[PDB]
Amino acid sequence: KLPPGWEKAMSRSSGRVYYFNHITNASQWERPSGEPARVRCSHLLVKHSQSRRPSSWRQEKITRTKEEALELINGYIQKIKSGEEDFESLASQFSDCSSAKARGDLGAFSRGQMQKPFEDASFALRTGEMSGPVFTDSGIHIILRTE
Ligand SMILES: CN1CCN(C)C1=O
Ligand SMILES: [Cl-]
Repeated sequence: KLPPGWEKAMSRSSGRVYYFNHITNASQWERPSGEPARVRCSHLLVKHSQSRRPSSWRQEKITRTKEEALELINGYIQKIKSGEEDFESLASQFSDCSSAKARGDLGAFSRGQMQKPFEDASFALRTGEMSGPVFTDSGIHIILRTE
């Protein structure tokens, strides 16, 4: 029927159908279009008090709750999708990962090297696509597949 992971849904506020992917947490109005050994990705990470290491270059002690970290992630997605901000600008300014200094770029990788939810989401994205909120033991991610 549809590419790996997609299903049909119905909007509560409008009644119009849309499409949702349960591996990447992406959602969109348009019908999805149409595996390699390696992919290249960038990300933006927001940590919280239950993160495996609750600290980062922005903050020596990270105290925000998990629910608060999800609201921040949701707001960044809104501004990227409306075009008010670029994915690379927000990651340089607000990502709790050391890769912030490289506009979020993590380089290329294979199956076996990253935390499993991040890996499954990275390899189900198409080239140029962005994920929704993805959860690991580091925190909450937005993923952009560049190659
Ligand atoms: C093991 N790593 C490095 C960065 N990332 C998202 C991981 O899961
Ligand atoms: Cl592709």
